[PDB]
Amino acid sequence: GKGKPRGLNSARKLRVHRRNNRWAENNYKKRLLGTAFKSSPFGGSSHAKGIVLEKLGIESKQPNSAIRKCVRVQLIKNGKKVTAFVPNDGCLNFVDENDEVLLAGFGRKGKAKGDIPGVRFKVVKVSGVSLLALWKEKKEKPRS
Amino acid sequence: PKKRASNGRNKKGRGHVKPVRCVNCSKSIPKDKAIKRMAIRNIVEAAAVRDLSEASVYPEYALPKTYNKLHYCVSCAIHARIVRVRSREDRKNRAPP
Amino acid sequence: GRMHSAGKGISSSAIPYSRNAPAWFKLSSESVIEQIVKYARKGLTPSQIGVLLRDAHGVTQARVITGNKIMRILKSNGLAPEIPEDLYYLIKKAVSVRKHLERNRKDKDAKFRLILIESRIHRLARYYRTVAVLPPNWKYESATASALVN
Amino acid sequence: TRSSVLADALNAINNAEKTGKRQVLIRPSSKVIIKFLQVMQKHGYIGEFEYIDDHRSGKIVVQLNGRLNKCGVISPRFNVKIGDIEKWTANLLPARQFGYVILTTSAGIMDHEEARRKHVSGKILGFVY
RNA sequence: GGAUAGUGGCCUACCAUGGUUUCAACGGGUAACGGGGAAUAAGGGUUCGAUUCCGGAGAGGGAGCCUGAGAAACGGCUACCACAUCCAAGGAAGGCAGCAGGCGCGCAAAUUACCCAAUCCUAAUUCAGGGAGGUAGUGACAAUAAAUAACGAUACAGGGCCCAUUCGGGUCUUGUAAUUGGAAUGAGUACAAUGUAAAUACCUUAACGAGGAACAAUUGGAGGGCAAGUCUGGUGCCAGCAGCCGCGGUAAUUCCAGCUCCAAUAGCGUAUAUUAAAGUUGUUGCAGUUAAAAAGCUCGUAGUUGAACUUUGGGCCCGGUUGGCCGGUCGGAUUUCCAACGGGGCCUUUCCUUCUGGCUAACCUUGAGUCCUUGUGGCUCUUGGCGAACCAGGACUUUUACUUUGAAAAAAUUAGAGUGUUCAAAGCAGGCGUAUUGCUCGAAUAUAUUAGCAUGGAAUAAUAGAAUAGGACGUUUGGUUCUAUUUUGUUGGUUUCUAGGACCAUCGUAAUGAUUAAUAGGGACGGUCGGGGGCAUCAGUAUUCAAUUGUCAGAGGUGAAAUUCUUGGAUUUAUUGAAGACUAACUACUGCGAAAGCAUUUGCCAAGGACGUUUUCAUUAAUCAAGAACGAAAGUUAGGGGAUCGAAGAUGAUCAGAUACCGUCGUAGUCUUAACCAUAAACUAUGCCGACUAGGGAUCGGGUGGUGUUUUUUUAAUGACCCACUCGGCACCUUACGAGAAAUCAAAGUCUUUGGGUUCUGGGGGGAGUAUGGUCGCAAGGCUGAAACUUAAAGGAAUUG
RNA sequence: GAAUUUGGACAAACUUGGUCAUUUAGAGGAACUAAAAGUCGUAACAAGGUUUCCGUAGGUGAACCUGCGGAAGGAUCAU
RNA sequence: UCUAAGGGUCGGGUACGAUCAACUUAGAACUGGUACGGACAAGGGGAAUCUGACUGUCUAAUUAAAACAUAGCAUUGCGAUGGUCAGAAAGUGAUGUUGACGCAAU
RNA sequence: CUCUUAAGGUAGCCAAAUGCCUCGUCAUCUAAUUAGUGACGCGCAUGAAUGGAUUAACGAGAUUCCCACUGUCCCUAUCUA
Repeated sequence: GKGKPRGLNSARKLRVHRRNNRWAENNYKKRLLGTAFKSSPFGGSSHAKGIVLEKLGIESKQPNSAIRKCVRVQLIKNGKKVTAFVPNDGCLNFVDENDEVLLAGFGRKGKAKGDIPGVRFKVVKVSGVSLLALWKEKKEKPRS
Repeated sequence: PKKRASNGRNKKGRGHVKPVRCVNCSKSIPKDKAIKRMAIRNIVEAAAVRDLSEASVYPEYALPKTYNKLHYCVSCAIHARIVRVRSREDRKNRAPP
Repeated sequence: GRMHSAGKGISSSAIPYSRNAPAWFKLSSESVIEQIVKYARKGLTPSQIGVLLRDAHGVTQARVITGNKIMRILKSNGLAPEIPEDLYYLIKKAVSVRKHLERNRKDKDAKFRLILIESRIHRLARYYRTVAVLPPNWKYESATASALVN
Repeated sequence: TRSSVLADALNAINNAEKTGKRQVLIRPSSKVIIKFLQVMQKHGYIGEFEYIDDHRSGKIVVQLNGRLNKCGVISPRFNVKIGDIEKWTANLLPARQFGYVILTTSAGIMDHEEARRKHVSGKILGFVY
């Protein structure tokens, strides 16, 4: 009879089987309590702030070959040292040593993105202004 | 949560039977697998049959045969013995010649 | 199916459609019951009696020939045994097996068989206790097994 | 252990039908089965049958015609609440205009349209088309 | 029983030993007060529910308390704790989870604004007070409508229409034009009014307010997915883009720019969370021979599931909802007609609860019947029958699950009737006048699973009632108990009958009471069946060693060499002995066992299958978390045994290296005793029980029959054969009727025409069957068993090459 | 009828340990993961040149090798 | 200063009355400058490392230990015309009133 | 790759009661540590019954730290025989 029970008074056994067998998706723990809050860099949050420890040049994965220009951002709440990408061409030139920044997820719900190994957070804002604005030269980096 | 992996493919037998070592190379092997041949030859060859018959005391004589059952290890069977390898259809057939 | 063994047998005894009859049969209703009672006195089971009468004499089946089954007929005249026949037989088997095991040591299969038999016995006990032909809070056990054979 | 005699009977019927026959020795009968066959016979899906009798079991030999696409059973026999039968008809039947979800109520064993007309419900047994 | 406002282990004195629990208690976690509901939904569902109605509240954390009908209040006290306010250092005052406001956290969120005009509430109270509330400002959280340009004529080319009169003019329209003109606006300012509590806005409104350099639209993209460049300049695996696949290494349809174009448009991206997609959670509805998955095997409690069988039917009436002549009415309906659909009665052995009954009601009631087409289509009366139609009561009427119908099912929200919000989201309004001191329709309707309640139904599914009858009726007949309103003369005492309470007694009536015996299960019995198991006991050969040997130079060993042992007779034949070793050949798509696994003889000890069976039992059963027996080989523990083969080891070769393959020895082991051990490619990597579907032979084990053949003692009996048949197996051959991704499959079939019962396991690969914690084990290890982090494929079948 | 005491329950609070949960430092050790071109060999996939693999025990710079039993996912469906 | 609970023997016209003894244990009041095992008697405890396992033994007059010993393991020789040892020899002796699961030596 | 032995220290373990150099270097205990403890280990000169390693229990053994407690000490005073 196709494995599972088809008793009229079973129900219990069915629901318990589901409760057992539901555990096969990382997203299932997110809905109960949150893996984000116990482990993980971003504490159940979309974006996260931090301070730039150092500028980095990451070797891209094959078949690609380049140096990707990233930063070790130590966060403010948790204090975890996390790698982070710098979007657009140049833009590593705008950021300095020990500046407040704002990070966001790279796109793929955690995890890597394309040829970049390890890094999973794109930089959005630096010293209270967007990278995009700095790049296009609409607004400038406030020194004071 | 919970997540892992793998397994594989198939053939038929019976239960268990004891092995009989390879007559050539001393590898162990059961008897559903086996690969066996009956060595049933005369002591004398085709060349020797006359030279003997001539020198034979007793009229009619005898000329018996050395009988023995030889068991191979599949590996060794293909090394020499009549087994070789057959097509997709021919490997279903069981007739000897 | 079989409860324990792997076999799938249907060796059984097909009663005919005839409930009344046999028509060819002679005799009276008192004679057969008397015969039953005789072999009960002699000290045999409903089964064995049923065999012996049927094969050697004329009783085709107890319900057809009389208007009752053999067990009931035994019960009526105060000759029904202390416990059910089949269960008793099983117990007897089990005791014997245990005895056999006692003399041996390295044997395994017979132990397994014993265990199987014990299971069966337990199941039977559950049944009889449920319908209340044995006493409630009555139980078979290994220690007082050979005492129960009497 | 046959968990449902009716089930197995229906299965046998369907097997025979698929094989393309006109007869079935089905076993070991029930009043329910008989009623089922009264419904089916009523709506043309089986030719006139003969319940044979050996005291203990009672077998049947249904002379089925060939109109039958598929008869089948729904175990466990669920409880149905009039508003629900639509969903069943939507689910398991081929079409709206034909096919009969047969079922048991306190009135009796019958097709779903009859139950609608009567305006009662109870359990579900199976389906025929 | 105090205390309470009243109940109760609320609280204890005394006494008891309970209460709860695999139907998941108790404990732990919660980024949990809850619901009404929100997101999204074919149906089923999945996620979220902080955000003006209840004991738990809670007023920084607790604990205590007066006042009062009401408080364990906190815009009230009391203390302690943590922090913190001001001093003329003696001492005083505090609590913001009501508005204003914002340190660190941040991913994230506003004026120390004006007013009781609404809306309400409180006060002795229309008159005061209310940061409750309203009003704005802040406001791209969300929603609604929504400008950013329109239009001629001219310069060209078309296309449809009117006179259907020729080439005559046209109402016109579809485009393109460094062809050129008048027109129409809102943003915006704003006399003014309106608006409001008073202002700002908006709805009106004079006045000024388009010609592009203006009153200027962005945000993404342009290889595919996925709408749009085989354009230009730069760049040279550099910089960069790229959710995914991939672009870039000297010609970039992807980068950095231009140009052009395509979407969406005052918004568009981007991040994380979720829903659909997702049948990648699977009840409906998945997968498990390999793609990820069936526990080694069997037992076994819980749970789930579980053969049939018990008024079926056959009649006779009654009235409904439907079909249609008749439209005898003027595309409205009536009443008698053939059938359907389910109803309601009464009869066919059918209390289909009632017992005491009044109305005894519908009536053997009929006192002389009539304004009827005789054929029974039907308004019409007269003194007096059967208890539910109305209530009065009581006697006892398996116990539910299921389902019909009903209320009870707060509002906003949801679906949704109406309606000028200038349309629309919305809102609940409004419409109409004889706009003379008036008239009037609305603010419906539906939804509310489960449980609780009443209420029919009685099929299906459970469950009791008569089997050493303390069993139902009862006109029987003693009796033993207990009760009793009225009356005897009244309130009371004992009494007689009297009516009923139960209990017991022998007689009295009923066909006096026991459903089958499931190609379900168990059990006995029958002669057979087997390399099934145990306990011994017998044989066999070889292998090695020894003695006797008979003999004579090379014997072992490989691909070839070497180690090696060799007249201190070696290898080698024959005669014996000793020790363990394993059951050859026969031995097979042969046999048993639950498996692991078991082959010499013989005996003893129980056990088991199939079969036979007009034997008995009578649903006893199918699978099964927990728990439990067995469980190869290798290991471990202490004895034995210790011949061959042989982890380690030594070695001689090999080779660039060889501690590997090839050789010559060789300790643990291989064997066994008693213990452990629990894994295996424990493999038919195919759960078990049940049913049903295709043919064909062959075989193991019973059984049936045949004037069959064969074998003795021609003949009898069996055995062995042959033939035909049938049961239960180890299996096979041929198709695919079907199934499948195929390979292949008689079961992997009867599954999108998706449900016979049940257990177990899997949800991309790795990380990892690791870590930790439990648990078993002497140990080796075993069972149970994650995480961070990483990655686009791993993989499975086939197809070529 | 105020201070003020006797007893009592209700008891915050601190001192002490016992805990159950959640985090977090740490010399050093041992893993895993990724990262265009790092050394050593070449262990599987063709009979990968000794057929693979499974269990278990030992050995070895490293793949691995060896034993005993098993399987075939074999290089054989076969007298 | 009380209460309770632990028992012995005698009794039945063929349920329990009378009495006799101890000490133990508990519970309650009531009470004192909160003292009460009142003097007397009578354990400091933990976290670790080193070392030998342990109880035991010894330098009687400086060393009590980590030294010796031990159980357990391993080894060796020995079948009595024997092994290990004694004796000046001896018709001598210890192991030995022993026998390889024993004796001797490590 | 090489000289070289009878073989070249294996499993373990350590500045250990075994390590000169040494107060080894790193961590921990403290205000501060040639003490102790955990680590590291080409160990002058560890190491397998000349027994190696681990240990529950025991210790008039050797060692360090902590709680408790003290005239040991600051800082000496007093009383009795």
